[PDB]
Amino acid sequence: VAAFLKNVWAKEPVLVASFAIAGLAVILPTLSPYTKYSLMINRATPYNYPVPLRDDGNMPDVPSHPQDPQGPSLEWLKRL
Amino acid sequence: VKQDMPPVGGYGPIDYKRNLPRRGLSGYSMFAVGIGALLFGYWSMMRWNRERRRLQIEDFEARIALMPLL
Repeated sequence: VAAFLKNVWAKEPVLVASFAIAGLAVILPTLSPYTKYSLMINRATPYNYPVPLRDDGNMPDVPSHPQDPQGPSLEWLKRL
Repeated sequence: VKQDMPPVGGYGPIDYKRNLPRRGLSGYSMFAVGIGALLFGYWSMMRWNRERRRLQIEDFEARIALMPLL
């Protein structure tokens, strides 16, 4: 397949460059480990108001104040 | 007598051949320069876009703080 690649690179280099760019753009996001970073960056952006919940009495995971240590923090985004 | 004649030794050389000096670099050099420029631009854009995302998050949480009075 080296002869075919050399012939098509000598004849039409534009199509070879386009196909190489397309192949990298297709097979590269499945290899990089930074796609989940984009996922939680997009999910961490506050478009809507964080509507509070009524305190029934047993909710240990949610805080009572935003400065409380419980809750989803973004020190990873500040670090990156 | 006096006429228009060439000198005894003749005139100087006169060129009649195509002269193209072939100035420039090889293809590997320019392609590597372009790839390096692309990588530098991609790195700078990644840094500035991450900073802009953090700034946008800060402005959004400022609006979140200001919402109930409005």
